[PDB]
Amino acid sequence: GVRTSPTGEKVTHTGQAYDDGDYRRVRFSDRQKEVNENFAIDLIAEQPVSEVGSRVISCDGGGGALGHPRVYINLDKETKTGTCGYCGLQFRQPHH
Amino acid sequence: QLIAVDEKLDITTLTGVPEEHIKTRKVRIFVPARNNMQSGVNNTKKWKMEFDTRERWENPLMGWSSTADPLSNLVLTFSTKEDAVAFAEKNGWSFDVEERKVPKPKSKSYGANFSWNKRTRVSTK
Amino acid sequence: SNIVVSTRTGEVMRILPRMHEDINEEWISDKTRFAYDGLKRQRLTQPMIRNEKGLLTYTTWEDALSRVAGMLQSFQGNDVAAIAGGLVDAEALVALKDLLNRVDSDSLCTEEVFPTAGAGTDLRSNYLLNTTIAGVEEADVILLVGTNPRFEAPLFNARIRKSWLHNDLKVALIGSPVDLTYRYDHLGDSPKILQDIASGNHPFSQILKEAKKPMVVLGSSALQRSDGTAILAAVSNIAQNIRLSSGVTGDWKVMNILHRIASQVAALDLGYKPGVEAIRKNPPKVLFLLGADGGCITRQDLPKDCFIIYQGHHGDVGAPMADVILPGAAYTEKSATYVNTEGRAQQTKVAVTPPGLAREDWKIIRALSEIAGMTLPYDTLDQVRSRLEEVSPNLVRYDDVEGANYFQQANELSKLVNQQLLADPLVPPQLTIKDFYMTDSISRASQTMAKCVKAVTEGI
Amino acid sequence: TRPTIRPRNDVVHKQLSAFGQYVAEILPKYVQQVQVSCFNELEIFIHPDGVIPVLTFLRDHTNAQFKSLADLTAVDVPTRQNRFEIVYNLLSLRFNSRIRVKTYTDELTPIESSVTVYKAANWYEREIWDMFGVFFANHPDLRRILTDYGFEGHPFRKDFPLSGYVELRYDDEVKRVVAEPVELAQEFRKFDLNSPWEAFPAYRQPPE
Amino acid sequence: GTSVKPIFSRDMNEAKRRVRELYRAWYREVPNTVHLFQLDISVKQGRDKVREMFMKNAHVTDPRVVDLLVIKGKMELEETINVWKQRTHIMRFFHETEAPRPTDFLSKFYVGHDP
Amino acid sequence: LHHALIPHGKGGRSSVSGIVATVFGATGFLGRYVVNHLGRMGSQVIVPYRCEPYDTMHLRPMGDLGQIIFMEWNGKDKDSIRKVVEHSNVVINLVGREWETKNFDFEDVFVKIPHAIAQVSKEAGVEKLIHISHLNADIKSPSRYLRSKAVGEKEVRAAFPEATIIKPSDIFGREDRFLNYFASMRWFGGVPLISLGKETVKQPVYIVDVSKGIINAIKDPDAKGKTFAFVGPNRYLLFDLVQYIFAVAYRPFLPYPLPHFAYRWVGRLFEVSPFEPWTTRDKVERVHMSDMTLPHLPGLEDLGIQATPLELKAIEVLRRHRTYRWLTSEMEDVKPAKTVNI
Amino acid sequence: LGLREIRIHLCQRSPGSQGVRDFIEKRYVELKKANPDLPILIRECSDVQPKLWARYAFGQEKNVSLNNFSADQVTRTLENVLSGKA
Ligand SMILES: NC(=O)C1=CN([C@@H]2O[C@H](COP(=O)(O)OP(=O)(O)OC[C@H]3O[C@@H](n4cnc5c(N)ncnc54)[C@H](OP(=O)(O)O)[C@@H]3O)[C@@H](O)[C@H]2O)C=CC1
Ligand SMILES: [Zn+2]
Repeated sequence: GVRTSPTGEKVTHTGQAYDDGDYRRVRFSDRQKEVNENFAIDLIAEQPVSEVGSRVISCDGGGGALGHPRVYINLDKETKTGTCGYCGLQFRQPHH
Repeated sequence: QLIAVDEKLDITTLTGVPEEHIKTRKVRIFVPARNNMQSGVNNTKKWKMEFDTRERWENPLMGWSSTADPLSNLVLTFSTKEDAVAFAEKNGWSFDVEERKVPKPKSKSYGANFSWNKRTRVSTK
Repeated sequence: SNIVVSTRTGEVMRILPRMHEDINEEWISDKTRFAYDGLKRQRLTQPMIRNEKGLLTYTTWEDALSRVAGMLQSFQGNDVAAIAGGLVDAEALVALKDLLNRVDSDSLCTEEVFPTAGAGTDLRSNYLLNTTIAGVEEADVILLVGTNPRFEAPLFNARIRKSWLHNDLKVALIGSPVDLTYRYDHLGDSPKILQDIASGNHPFSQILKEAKKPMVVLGSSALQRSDGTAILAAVSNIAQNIRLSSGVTGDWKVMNILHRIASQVAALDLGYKPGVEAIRKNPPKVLFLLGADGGCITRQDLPKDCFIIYQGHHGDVGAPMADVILPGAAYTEKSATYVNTEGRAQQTKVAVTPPGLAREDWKIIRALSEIAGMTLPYDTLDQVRSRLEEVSPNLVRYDDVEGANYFQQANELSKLVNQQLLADPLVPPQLTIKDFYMTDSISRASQTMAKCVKAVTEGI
Repeated sequence: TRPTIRPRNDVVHKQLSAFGQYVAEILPKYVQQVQVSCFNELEIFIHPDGVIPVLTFLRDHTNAQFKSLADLTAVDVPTRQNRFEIVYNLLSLRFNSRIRVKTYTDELTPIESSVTVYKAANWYEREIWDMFGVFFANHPDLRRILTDYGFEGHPFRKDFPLSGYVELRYDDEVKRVVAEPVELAQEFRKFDLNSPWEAFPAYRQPPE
Repeated sequence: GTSVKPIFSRDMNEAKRRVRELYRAWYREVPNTVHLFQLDISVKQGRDKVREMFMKNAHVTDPRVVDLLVIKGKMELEETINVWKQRTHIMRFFHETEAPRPTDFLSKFYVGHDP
Repeated sequence: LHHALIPHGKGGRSSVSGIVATVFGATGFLGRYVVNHLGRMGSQVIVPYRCEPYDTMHLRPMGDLGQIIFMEWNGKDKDSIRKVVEHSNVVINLVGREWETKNFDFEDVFVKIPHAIAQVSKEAGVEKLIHISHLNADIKSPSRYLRSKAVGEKEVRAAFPEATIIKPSDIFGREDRFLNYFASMRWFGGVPLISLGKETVKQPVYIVDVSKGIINAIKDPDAKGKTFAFVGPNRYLLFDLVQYIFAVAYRPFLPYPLPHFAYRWVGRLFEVSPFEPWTTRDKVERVHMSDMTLPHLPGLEDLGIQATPLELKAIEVLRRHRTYRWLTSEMEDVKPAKTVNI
Repeated sequence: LGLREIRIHLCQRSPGSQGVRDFIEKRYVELKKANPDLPILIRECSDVQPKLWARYAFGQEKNVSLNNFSADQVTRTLENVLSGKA
């Protein structure tokens, strides 16, 4: 989700962009500013929420030993989804 | 035989240190305070000598932190305050000494949690 | 409170408590812990002057210093004045005092008001917490007058609660019924009660008479009304009756004054005039604002075309009204002396350097003095502290709290002025928690304190 | 206790203790202490004045025959009145053994050169002079060995900064390499690593 | 007594004699250094620089420190005579590319925070 | 003052000086010294170059990482100048050529290019412009080179009113065309001098003094629209100066008088070279012309610089021109020449 | 010439300050009632010596040692400072 700035400079996913008065912009003349186009926040927001039939679920990021340390997530709050602290995947219990 | 010098120990002319980093520096001799996030006391046993903080500025190219003083990372360990004072004096550095802070002994009583008439009785466990 | 400042790569990261058994001993208040955020915004980084259109414009140190020096050489005496704010250090205070003394000016004032009749600032014990913070653990009765110790001095209130819990301490309050997190006896809120305890016509006078280790604490915030002198005289009369009926218990120092401003005690030690009344009576033509952001004096109280100079670290009440802005250093950016409400002198250490073109405050004053022709003798920090020792030698003893007691002389000098009390209840400035988070320039710029205010005013 | 723990040898411990007692008995004028570490290393702490005799004894004695000087270096401990610790490591090929000899000095006290006993000492002492500033008397040719020509200071001292005081570059105005005060684009970042909890109870010090 | 042992000199007189011998050697050597290293300075400049270095440690009152300083000076002279030093090493005494720094309070206040 | 441009550090290689300077003509004689002085204290330097990048390599070690940026430019293209001055707060113009090429003449390099640089810098918002002219610039000067200098300084003043103009006189140094030019005349055996060089007075100035003066003018708030004259401390008759140059180089001096028209003919003959000419008619005229005295203009001393005499710096230039026999001779041997001072 | 402030630095339990202490215990108050608009700052010294500081117009000030003085001596010197002499 790359947007442009008033000077035309591309904005990074961390939100960095030189101001108009900033002289450091001169380093991009006759060259380019390296920006990664795959914003992880939007990509993780695109993932669907899993529904499970237990109060506690377990997440390891997928791939077993190729994922992250395995953690357990509580799903007692009905008006909220449980989020993995490593992966960002979301889990919930069936409602309504 | 011996010559019996009657002067004060002074080795500044032999250490190679520039004059500016001798006369304009203030060293601090202290026992470091316990980190309040932990209960361990093993880091509050020795005396430390450290130098006064100088300027740091952002690097233009990568925004890193840049310094111009060479003593910004120098920390010395000593067994006693007198040893640190002697080292600082013989190296020509002017110093500030802070006395050691030791927690005072406390009177603990588990029974006081259930006092018949005092305010120390706990409402929960 | 003793603290540890955590910094990384030239940036202040967090504030942690540092153990001092006599002062805070493991804790800090929430403002002390979370107000570091404020220092990162609304900061003064460059000198500023007024352009052709009356707008503030960046300029070099030389230009601003030259303008201030010319304006200072123009005038003399009562036409020059200064106001010291709540976060000023002793070194800058003594430097500014010497600079204005070279002009033969004595209008060196603080925003916080202390009564000047009788002994005034001549005797230190007149304006100190003589029992000390540790001494609260030895008292059996403490009388609180016109104060809210919970928010004015949270760690002092914590010590009071410790004594209440472990020593069965008896606490009585005169003022509005605030919540102090411990049970106390509420005598009332009218100041007449003070006289009733001074005349012996109150049961609590009897209670104080049988108290072998009594304490009476009067808040500085209660001395801000017009009848502060009479209130201080009444409290002194109560302490007199305690000392006379109960005799002398050795060295107990019943009389006590609780301060809320970090710079007040050092300024009183150096001879600053408490209050801003001298400025009102003789409106100056050149005014120095040394971190003064209490809005005590605006441009309505001053004549037109008055030259106002602000020296500080934050853009707040004081900066937009100034003709020249001199960016100074914050307390995390200098080694500076601060004196306790106990009277204990302590020093800060440099954690990070001042941002932009900001400089050490005493260095700014010394450079200005050299530009203006009246060069101050001291050139380094050690020489400024030697000057401090010259003016008040207790400012260089960096953990000492013991001092002489002159209660008899101050009490005798306090009973020759018989001004009357006011029929207004004693109301502390901070009545609830929401008035706690934002009190000074740094905490007003903090986003965390704003979040705390929003959270306490509405739960959600 | 078996698989992960290093086994100990008691025969070598006994033999090294006996030889330490032997050396201490023969040379009471200079030997201040004798120790045997629990991984079977023998050290002898001596007065500085006995650097030449003791070493000579160890080199030429029929029962010692430590004829190889493996290493000679210094250790800097600022908290001591005598700052510098001089360490000799000797090897006996006849008896297949190793021994360590230790002494002390400060900044202004010379130590006698041991080049007459071991030729190998010649460069080692030079290194000690270059890195720590310890002067050796009667050295045939004592001068810097490791540092740049004209270098000021002794970099292996604890109070010497890691990056030093000067840095080099090429200047085109003078058309030569020049030295200037150190300026670092990224300051070296000091890490505070020690745990606040004690690790080894067997080494606990009395609370004074 | 303080029970200290000497390096070479017994008191300050012998130390001063060694200092004078070292100064004589350096003074004699300066013109040869100017010739061999092809320096653009004059012989007077080199001798003034030699004089300046000696004056810097003039204050020292301990014979052991003076002895060590003389040893270091002899080492430096040996480095110079044998052309172990290069032209850059000799010219490092003159700090030709270092911009001058003012010692006045105002100049330091203007540039930065350093005292 | 734009926080990112607030000076920081100690004034060394990794410090921030607060200067963003675009230096036109930075690949020449004065350019290398100017760039080195800017990079010593941690300035951001922008180098517009038209030559082969191999010929800019010697400027790369003069700055910390990221502090020297190289960009192509065309002297006849306004957009190149715009691109290379869009972000600078200081523009320095050191563009010049001693001879005329088939594609650029004196009017192109001393009038049109400086005028374009000044106009585009003024439009871009550059606040400081330094323009280098000649001390002998005159509208009625016989030399083509001097007349274009005067016209160009007038046009630069018109386009950028707050510009600082600096007029040096015969800069000498390791890569100069003044001491090297006279030393190289030994290859013809004798030195031809118009009127034996007895009616020409020179006041040469050291290169490092000029570079330091440019730096101090950049850092001087009072030097905005001022015109300076950078000259050396002594004035010499041309004969005496050339005699001293040959004495420092330990070469035999054989001066002989050549008539003006014959020397003009020799300059014509040498102008035909498609490479850098050994000499030109304009060059001959400049060499024989006396240096002007302009006491009403400020000088190097007004910028805190004590002018370096030629007697202390001639050996560092002329030692290269000696034979093996005289290579080790010290600087105080060659009996400094006489000066016509006051 | 115009007195602005008086500063008395006396030590808490040093013998040499005793007389000065006595003065403050006996005859400070009267002085305060004689000069009710004059700053008389009483502060404490470290182990060195007693001292009296007198500050005048335009930042001029001088100090007089009160070491081993009795109360009469300190009263004499104080009224000498307050009057137009010395
Ligand atoms: N040296 C002296 O005696 C004194 C010099 N003068 C003035 O000082 C300035 C610099 O002097 P100096 O260093 O000796 O001259 P140089 O010959 O050494 O270099 C001049 C610079 O201008 C550039 N340049 C020249 N022509 C053009 C062009 N047509 N287009 C683009 N760039 C060009 C050159 O780049 P490139 O390498 O690509 O050709 C070169 O970088 C000049 O303006 C000169 O007039 C002032 C008094 C005398
Ligand atoms: Zn996961």
